[PDB]
Amino acid sequence: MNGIHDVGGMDGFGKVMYVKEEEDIYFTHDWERLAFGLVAGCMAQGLGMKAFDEFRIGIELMRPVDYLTSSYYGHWIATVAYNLVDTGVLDEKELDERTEVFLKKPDTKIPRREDPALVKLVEKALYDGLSPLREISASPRFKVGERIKTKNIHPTGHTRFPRYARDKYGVIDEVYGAHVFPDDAAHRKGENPQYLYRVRFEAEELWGYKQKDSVYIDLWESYMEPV
Amino acid sequence: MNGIHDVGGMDGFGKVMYVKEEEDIYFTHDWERLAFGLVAGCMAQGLGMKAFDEFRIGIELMRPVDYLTSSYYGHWIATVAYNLVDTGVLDEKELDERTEVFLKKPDTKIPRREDPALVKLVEKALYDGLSPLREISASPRFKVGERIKTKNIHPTGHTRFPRYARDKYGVIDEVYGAHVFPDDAAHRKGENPQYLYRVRFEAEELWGYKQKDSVYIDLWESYMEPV
Amino acid sequence: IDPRFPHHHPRPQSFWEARAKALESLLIEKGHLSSDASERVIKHYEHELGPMNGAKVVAKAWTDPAFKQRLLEDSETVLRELGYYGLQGEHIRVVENTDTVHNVVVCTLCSCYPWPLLGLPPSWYKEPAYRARVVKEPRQVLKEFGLDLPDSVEIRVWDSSSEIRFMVLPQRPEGTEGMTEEELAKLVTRDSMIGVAKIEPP
Amino acid sequence: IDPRFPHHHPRPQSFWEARAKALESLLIEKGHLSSDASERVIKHYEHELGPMNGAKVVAKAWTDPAFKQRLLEDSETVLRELGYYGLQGEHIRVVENTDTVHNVVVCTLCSCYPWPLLGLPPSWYKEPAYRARVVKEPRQVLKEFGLDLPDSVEIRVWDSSSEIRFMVLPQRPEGTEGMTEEELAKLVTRDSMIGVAKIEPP
Ligand SMILES: [Cl-]
Ligand SMILES: [Cl-]
Ligand SMILES: [Co+2]
Ligand SMILES: [Co+2]
Ligand SMILES: [Mg+2]
Ligand SMILES: [Mg+2]
Repeated sequence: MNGIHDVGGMDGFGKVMYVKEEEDIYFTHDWERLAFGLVAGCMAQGLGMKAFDEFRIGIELMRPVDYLTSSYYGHWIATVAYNLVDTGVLDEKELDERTEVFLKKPDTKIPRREDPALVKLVEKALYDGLSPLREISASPRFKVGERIKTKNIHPTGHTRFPRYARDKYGVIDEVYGAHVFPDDAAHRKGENPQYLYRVRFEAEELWGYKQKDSVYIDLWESYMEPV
Repeated sequence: MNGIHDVGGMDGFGKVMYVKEEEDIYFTHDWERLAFGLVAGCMAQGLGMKAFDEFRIGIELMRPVDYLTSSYYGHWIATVAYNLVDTGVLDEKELDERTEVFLKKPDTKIPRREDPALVKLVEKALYDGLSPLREISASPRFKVGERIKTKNIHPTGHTRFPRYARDKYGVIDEVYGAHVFPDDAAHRKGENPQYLYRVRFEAEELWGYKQKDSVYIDLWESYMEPV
Repeated sequence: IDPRFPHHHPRPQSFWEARAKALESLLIEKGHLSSDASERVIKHYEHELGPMNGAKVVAKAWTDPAFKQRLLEDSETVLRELGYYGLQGEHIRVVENTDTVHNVVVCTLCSCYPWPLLGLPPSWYKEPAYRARVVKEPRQVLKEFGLDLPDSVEIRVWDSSSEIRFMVLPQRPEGTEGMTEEELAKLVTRDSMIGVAKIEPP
Repeated sequence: IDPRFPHHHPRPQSFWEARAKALESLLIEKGHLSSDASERVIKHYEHELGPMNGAKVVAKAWTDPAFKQRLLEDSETVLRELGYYGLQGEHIRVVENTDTVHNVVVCTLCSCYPWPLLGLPPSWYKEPAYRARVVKEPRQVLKEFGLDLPDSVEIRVWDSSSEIRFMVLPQRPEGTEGMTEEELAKLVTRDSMIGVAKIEPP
């Protein structure tokens, strides 16, 4: 989707707010810590999201004005909400009522519950991860060193094909293997793995800037054509 | 500039909030009326802006978060402020102090002053307008029916070359004449007029959508190349 | 405000209101503006101009074929002759809806609209939803307004990227036989002159 | 709120806080989450992981050439062998800075960063300024961080558009002769493993 999230090559966002690393604190509010627990906790159990594709599209669907003002873990709360409601794990009215409860009385206490077996389960995701690498029967369309032209496509659903890289010549750097395909998996349509490539693009091609810069981008096979 | 203002082809902004025309009121707050008076009033006297190019870049320079939340005439106040300060008509601290005065006491009264000769002057702009059409000695590079390819350029200053139309084939529909060139005029660099074209682009070319849609866009000569 | 994240915090609308008053006050004090100059402008854009000017043009075109033909051959000359000319309407082009061609106008980059002919643009015309989407999915956008065109009607979207401005001449509907020019003008909606609606039979 | 303009009004940060608590409470009540599951995660990402893991990798590469060569030939196998593997670090690639090649990593589309190796990303790494600009004007962006590369140093920006993750191996600075591996690791900054800084001689 050609959304506010897809910012590569945009102007106007201003200076980078540098902070020394030792001063760059991770969390300033407890709800931000909760957001982390919510995303990992749900994903570890396949609730609302089996991997990151579903997680990402829920963020990309945010109102642009919310995406830019929520703060980072605001996006995580937005996607958790979105995907739990969409899969039927949570009822939308029930969740709105309860939000309102905590809005009006932010000292309302969260129920406590101890489940060590769930802790184990969550530890597994943390340490075992969720590798999207699959095997498929087809052979790669493209080979290392090949010059390709990326497509001019405009998926209205989730994609990992950034707009700045569309309709551009590049050169295959590496054939990774076949990875779960985000444009499908984000919408719960099957892993449908496709070959994933690393592709190098020259500044002159991306921007028309003749200079010694390049960008390396991982692109699924269907984002590209042979020349 | 590849900014938040350049929205053509973006996803995620949602439904169009239709209102019947007779219900679609022009102004809900007096400061919005003031914004209109400010823009026309300054431009009529060449103050901060001689035409619309300088006006537009001041809006495009807004913080993206402000551009999306200010409301429409917020953009006009932003550009008036920007261009008056930039040209030295207004001092930045003097203007910040006075803003703060009105923020804390929004009932502070605005000084009154009657100047009928200025009213005449403003009437002239309203009715005579600010046509950018000029004559130049050069001949047009392109002709009606010619197939051109728009450039892949990324001006960091003002441009009227929308991102969705970049690096696209199109067909010259009309040669208007030479018009003041925005990419220069917006930054106070001279009218430097260039031939202006109307160009038709097919949906299949812009979006990869095979369907019976087209877009007609006015592009200055320097945005394009012959095939 | 965490200074790592100043960009997450928009100026409140109270800020823009304050700033508007400050600019008005300083400019009046420095002799660059006056109460009556501001009021003249406000009067012109809130009251003097409006879509009735274009409606009159459309009704004339429907009732006078020689005028319609002149208007389509050279609208800038014709419109100037009628007096519909001025700031942001120095170069106005008229684009004719036909049975298989539907025209829709936008300013993707901002809000450009021909004030001398049509008055101020719709609220929605200036906002990102219409601007983003109309150039890419005009059929979907038109459906939101209640215009559902068949696949065989071609849509031409006109993006107002220069100072050239566009007005749509909508077709006269059925059911209008024997109406006068003045009566026909009252049927012409603002939305029809942007291209987001056809005109309903009365 | 004028209903023509609901999009001008963001949710306050109090909304997201409220929603976070509501989701936590409903999920615990429905048996989908627990106090200790949430705390285990928080403990892992706020305390257990961090850039010291990558610093250890970098110091080893500087002190052991056979390891460096193995790491660059097959980082995923090597990193997994060391235990730096897990969620959002299942496929980690190491990209070597050299005298004429400087590597900088970004997630333009979001925030993708290899948690098992480097811990949580910088505040700025997730925000639009760095994400928008680094792929297009990396020299300007690097200057903001105090890295001003000569025109003849090539910059390679790596956009983390898949689940593949990238860590920069920065070069060992001058002035470090006879330091131990452990001492060398303390010099490795998080920012050097993203590519926004070189390592200063001590
Ligand atoms: Cl019509
Ligand atoms: Cl280095
Ligand atoms: Co405009
Ligand atoms: Co990311
Ligand atoms: Mg135009
Ligand atoms: Mg990647």
